[PDB]
Amino acid sequence: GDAAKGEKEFNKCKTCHSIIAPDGTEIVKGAKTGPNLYGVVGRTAGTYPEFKYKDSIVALGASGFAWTEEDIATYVKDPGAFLKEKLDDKKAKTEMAFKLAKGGEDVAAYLASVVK
Ligand code: HEM
Repeated sequence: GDAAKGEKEFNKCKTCHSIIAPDGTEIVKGAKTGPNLYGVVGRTAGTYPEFKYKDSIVALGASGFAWTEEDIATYVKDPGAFLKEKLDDKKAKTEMAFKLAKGGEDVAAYLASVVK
């Protein structure tokens, strides 16, 4: 997708998320009520240290799942529907209460390029 446009679309994510490199460099200074999204491409779902996730997203990483750009793009359009489908569980719940109407792919490409 497009990284430069996804950078501008991350203005919907920064209200709960930041993007902080391991030495502390703040690539995006945002909030702290969602987890750090630096290196989230390729990382096991629900394992970022010192963050209390809801149980479904943890069970999703406990089965082997690591995020990809394409899964980020779909999850961000409707996080609770994503979780219900992958876990095959109607009761799957999510704490991320925000659905991105368009721009999933671009934000996803922007998150992969930020470590690079
Ligand atoms: C399009 C913008 C956003 C993107 C790209 C995004 C991306 C993500 C991703 C990729 C995860 C899973 C992280 C992991 O497994 O470590 C996540 C989790 C989460 N996000 Fe977002 N997020 C966005 C907007 C938001 C907003 C606006 C909020 C708050 C209103 C939010 C709150 C959270 C929370 C609380 C979690 C943990 C989910 C859980 O425990 O169920 N996110 N987000």
